[PDB]
Amino acid sequence: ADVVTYENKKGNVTFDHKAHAEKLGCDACHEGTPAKIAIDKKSAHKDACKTCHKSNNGPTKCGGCHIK
Ligand code: HEC
Ligand code: HEC
Ligand code: HEC
Repeated sequence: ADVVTYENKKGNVTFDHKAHAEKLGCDACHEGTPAKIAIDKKSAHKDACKTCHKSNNGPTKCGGCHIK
């Protein structure tokens, strides 16, 4: 999908898949044929999400991802 929401206790995270793709291109996150990427607390706080944000305006602070 173009937008993915990860409902959770700390506050729902909205992942705008389309927006990220437009700015980075598919191979920024997908190796080979684009397929689903398992997202959980551990991956999100590391290489699947947070790590890349450390180089841009991307959110690294808790509230930048977790809203309410
Ligand atoms: C990192 C910021 C990404 C970029 C850039 C693109 N994709 Fe992605 N994609 C990413 C994640 C974290 C996930 C999992 C989302 C979830 O369901 O939790 C995905 C998933 C896909 C899928 C899987 C099938 C589906 O149900 O959508 C496809 C087919 C996919 N991504 C395609 C794709 C293409 C072609 C991209 C360039 C336009 C692209 N992605 C960029 C993360 C990232
Ligand atoms: C680089 C390879 C990235 C990965 C992996 C993820 N994100 Fe990202 N994110 C990236 C950029 C370049 C930006 C900055 C946008 C800009 O133009 O300044 C962002 C931004 C976000 C945001 C902030 C609000 C928004 O503009 O959408 C959120 C909430 C966000 N990213 C979430 C997010 C999640 C949950 C990811 C893993 C599924 C993820 N990002 C990966 C670059 C990269
Ligand atoms: C965006 C790059 C994030 C930042 C920065 C932080 N978190 Fe996060 N967190 C993010 C996602 C996409 C997820 C996965 C949700 C899922 O579907 O499983 C999480 C999850 C958590 C959780 C677990 C919530 C639960 O109900 O189990 C916690 C407790 C959590 N995150 C805490 C947290 C804190 C305090 C942060 C600052 C250090 C933080 N997160 C940043 C994405 C992102």
